[PDB]
Amino acid sequence: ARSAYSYIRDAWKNPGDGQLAELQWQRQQEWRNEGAVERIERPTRLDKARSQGYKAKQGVIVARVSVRKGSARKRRHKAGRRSKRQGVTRITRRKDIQRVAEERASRTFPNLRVLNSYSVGQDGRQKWHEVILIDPNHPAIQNDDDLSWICADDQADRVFRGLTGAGRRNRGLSGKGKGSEKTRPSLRSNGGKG
Amino acid sequence: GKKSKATKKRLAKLDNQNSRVPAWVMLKTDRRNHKRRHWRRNDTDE
Amino acid sequence: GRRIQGQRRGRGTSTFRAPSHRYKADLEHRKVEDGDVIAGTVVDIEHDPARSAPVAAVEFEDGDRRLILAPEGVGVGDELQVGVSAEIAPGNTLPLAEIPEGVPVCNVESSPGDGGKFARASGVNAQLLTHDRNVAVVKLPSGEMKRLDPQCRATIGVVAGGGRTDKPFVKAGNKHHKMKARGTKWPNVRGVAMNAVDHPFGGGGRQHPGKPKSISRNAPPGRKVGDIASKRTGRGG
Amino acid sequence: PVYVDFDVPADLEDDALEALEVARDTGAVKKGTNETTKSIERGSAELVFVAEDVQPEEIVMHIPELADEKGVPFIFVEQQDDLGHAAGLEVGSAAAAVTDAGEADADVEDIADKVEELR
RNA sequence: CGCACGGAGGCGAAGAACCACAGAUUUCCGAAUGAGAAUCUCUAACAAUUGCUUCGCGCAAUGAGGAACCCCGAGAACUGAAACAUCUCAGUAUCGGGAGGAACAGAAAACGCAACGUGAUGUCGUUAGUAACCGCGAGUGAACGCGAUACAGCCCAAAC
RNA sequence: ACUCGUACGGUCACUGAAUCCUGCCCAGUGCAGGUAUCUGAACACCUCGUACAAGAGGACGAAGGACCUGUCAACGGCGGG
RNA sequence: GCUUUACUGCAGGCUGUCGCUGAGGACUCUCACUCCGGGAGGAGGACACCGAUAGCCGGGCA
Ligand SMILES: [Cl-]
Ligand SMILES: [Cl-]
Ligand SMILES: [Cl-]
Ligand SMILES: [K+]
Ligand SMILES: [Mg+2]
Ligand SMILES: [Mg+2]
Ligand SMILES: [Mg+2]
Ligand SMILES: [Mg+2]
Ligand SMILES: [Mg+2]
Ligand SMILES: [Mg+2]
Ligand SMILES: [Mg+2]
Ligand SMILES: [Mg+2]
Ligand SMILES: [Mg+2]
Ligand SMILES: [Mg+2]
Ligand SMILES: [Mg+2]
Ligand SMILES: [Mg+2]
Ligand SMILES: [Mg+2]
Ligand SMILES: [Mg+2]
Ligand SMILES: [Mg+2]
Ligand SMILES: [Mg+2]
Ligand SMILES: [Mg+2]
Ligand SMILES: [Mg+2]
Ligand code: NA
Ligand code: NA
Ligand code: NA
Ligand code: NA
Ligand code: NA
Ligand code: NA
Ligand code: NA
Ligand code: NA
Ligand code: NA
Ligand code: NA
Ligand code: NA
Ligand SMILES: [Sr+2]
Ligand SMILES: [Sr+2]
Ligand SMILES: [Sr+2]
Ligand SMILES: [Sr+2]
Ligand SMILES: [Sr+2]
Ligand SMILES: [Sr+2]
Ligand SMILES: [Sr+2]
Ligand SMILES: [Sr+2]
Ligand SMILES: [Sr+2]
Ligand SMILES: [Sr+2]
Repeated sequence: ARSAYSYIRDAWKNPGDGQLAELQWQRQQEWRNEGAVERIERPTRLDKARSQGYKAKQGVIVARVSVRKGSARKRRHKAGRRSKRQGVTRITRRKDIQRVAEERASRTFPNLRVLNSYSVGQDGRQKWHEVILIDPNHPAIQNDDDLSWICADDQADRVFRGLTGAGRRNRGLSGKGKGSEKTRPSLRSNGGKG
Repeated sequence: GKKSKATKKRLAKLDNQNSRVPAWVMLKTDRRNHKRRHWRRNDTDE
Repeated sequence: GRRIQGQRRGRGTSTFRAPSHRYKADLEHRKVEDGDVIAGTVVDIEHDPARSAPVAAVEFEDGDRRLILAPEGVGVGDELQVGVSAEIAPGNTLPLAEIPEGVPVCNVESSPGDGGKFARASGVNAQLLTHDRNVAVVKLPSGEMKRLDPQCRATIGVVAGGGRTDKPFVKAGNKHHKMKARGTKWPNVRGVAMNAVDHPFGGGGRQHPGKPKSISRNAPPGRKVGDIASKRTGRGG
Repeated sequence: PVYVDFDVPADLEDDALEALEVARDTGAVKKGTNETTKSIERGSAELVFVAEDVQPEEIVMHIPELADEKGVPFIFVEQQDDLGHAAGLEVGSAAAAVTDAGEADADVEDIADKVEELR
């Protein structure tokens, strides 16, 4: 039969409908008065969290991050530039808002490592994402078979190196075939053409 | 100018460095101080 | 070209800033819960460096010593009252609702309890005209009819230091001294006397503006000079 | 609060939480929102309990409409920790289910009736 | 008894010198961390940010360096087009953040010599200056496959 | 920033103590106000097209423009016959 | 380097539209959002701000 989780999931397919519409209108009011990075005791989307790798265990931290909506906050050229490079308004960043959120969270928690993240809605001027972070030094994780991989030295600063799922998807690494010529194994190895 | 205790230790070291290569080293090496500094001609740090 | 003087202004450097450290007080109205039971005696009459007008030093019943925007006639030993049931005398501050029509007021508020925004310069006054349960129409010194909330506090009387404008500065040295106590750059070099690189009106073999002085509202900062969005120019016609 | 459409009096809650404590020592109870959901779906639910202080509200949100489309009666409890102790756990529970009561069947029946009368 | 061949003197058969490993010591400033300061000073210190928590800094984490290499971001201009704006130089120079001894990638919502076919991923040779792009100008420029190198396949989420 | 500021303010410009004065011109350009009508983009909408899409057309029409008015101590002008 | 009714563009301003954004071609409302108030509360209000896009202006700048 259906899991209780499948109901939280079905609710989030349309965050502007039903009981969730009323819930978001209420929560976002308190969220707008909260900080940039706020640690929350329990995940808003339990199904997604658990699907992404979360467990109700010691050393598994979650946090909500608000990042501004829109394009790049760019300055105009102070020196000579040809027409193509004279833009300000239409220029967008190459990292999606979700990745900006994960980094802001990881910096707020210098000891923890980013596992994954998910969207928890948006208003007119900002977007909210909840990031699942893990303590790679707690024995509750060092002994957990489904999570101990994140304790390895080469997993340090994984979000700043784009090793997150949101990182790998943003790097053009989804497709294994056609279209991923300039993306795999890395953008830097391909001359920065992705 | 008012010097501090650390500045005084540094100037003190620089004054000692300003001595010549002793008579005996000349014989031990079978034969010049390149860090000879004058108060007027040369300039110290700080 | 180079940024014009009006663009260097916004950067807020020393040359353009007001000598805040040399200023006395941020002349705002007192805060009363309700009832009006707040009053005080005037201790001294001081000079406010920020406005070139006098300011009264008042001591209140609850130990509070504050400087207040002094209207004309206020002296040492006078008792001023602040609140809802205050006396209709010069120097007292009460909402527009309680103040009768045709009576000159000063230090008028925009939103209630803000501290006082309008009619604060040497000798000016706002004129209270119409009364309602909703709107109290005040005529500001510019001749404008400002529709206001009756709960907006105002001090009775005209601001002190009237007729300051009357006497000419006579010499540049006097303007210098006054300007040194404000947030302005002085002296003024005409744009028409500058180089092309420095101002839209700069350049030429003779001193004259390059294009017509009247500029659009939509003009960018660096171009918006001369007569800004003028509805007309000149004296005649 | 988004899923709560009726306030349950302090005394009606005491009658309910007392019925739950004797339901575990006789028949059977389901502890936890997942197990509560599968009881309503498999029809094996007699009376389902739900906490009011659930943060986030999504975990429980579905119970009031799921119970109403399966005939199964439900009741609200103020605190999460009281429902957990009632189910016989040191930790609190967001939702619990009474799957086939026992020497409380007469009480549960009346509580189910009292709630319908409270709309 | 350093470079370093003097003078005086001393150490070594109690095996010195010298070399290898291991240990002792290891001032102050320095990420610099009690606070301040041009290497000093003032009256107990994981400062700051975090995790766990006996909720006590009690137990831990981060910070900074490194020849380049690596990964994630920001991103020119000279120049070429015999001018020049798209294009080109070039995702170069330079800048921000960060890992390791290698990094990244990686077990198909693949390929598509279309098949009765191949079978994670990098890399090397080739495919090829081919397809494709382009004031269709100057210029720009892959992939599947093949031959090699090396090979290795697995864990959750949910159902119960 | 102006601003511990509030039109007797302060911003933006021109002229440059005093004295006698400061004519005529709003066609162009600028600024500003208005406007029946005309012109005026995209979203939504309507017709055609396409089992969808590209696309073609229509209706509505903002600021703006046309047109009208004000303004020269606004740019400037003040002749030939 | 500078100038402009040179060519091409880029900021900036004004304006429509979309999102935020809600209840009952002109209009009421309060709940988001904004501002004032120490607060109680007051004003404003689905507008404004902000994000996106479209037209106009645009040697301010390249
Ligand atoms: Cl990380
Ligand atoms: Cl002045
Ligand atoms: Cl094949
Ligand atoms: K170029
Ligand atoms: Mg590589
Ligand atoms: Mg000496
Ligand atoms: Mg004041
Ligand atoms: Mg004057
Ligand atoms: Mg000054
Ligand atoms: Mg001047
Ligand atoms: Mg000159
Ligand atoms: Mg210019
Ligand atoms: Mg002149
Ligand atoms: Mg002139
Ligand atoms: Mg220290
Ligand atoms: Mg060339
Ligand atoms: Mg050519
Ligand atoms: Mg290229
Ligand atoms: Mg291919
Ligand atoms: Mg002159
Ligand atoms: Mg404020
Ligand atoms: Mg130019
Ligand atoms: Na971190
Ligand atoms: Na690309
Ligand atoms: Na010297
Ligand atoms: Na050592
Ligand atoms: Na430490
Ligand atoms: Na502690
Ligand atoms: Na050339
Ligand atoms: Na040239
Ligand atoms: Na081209
Ligand atoms: Na004219
Ligand atoms: Na003339
Ligand atoms: Sr690190
Ligand atoms: Sr000298
Ligand atoms: Sr205030
Ligand atoms: Sr004020
Ligand atoms: Sr000129
Ligand atoms: Sr006239
Ligand atoms: Sr709990
Ligand atoms: Sr020797
Ligand atoms: Sr193989
Ligand atoms: Sr005209």
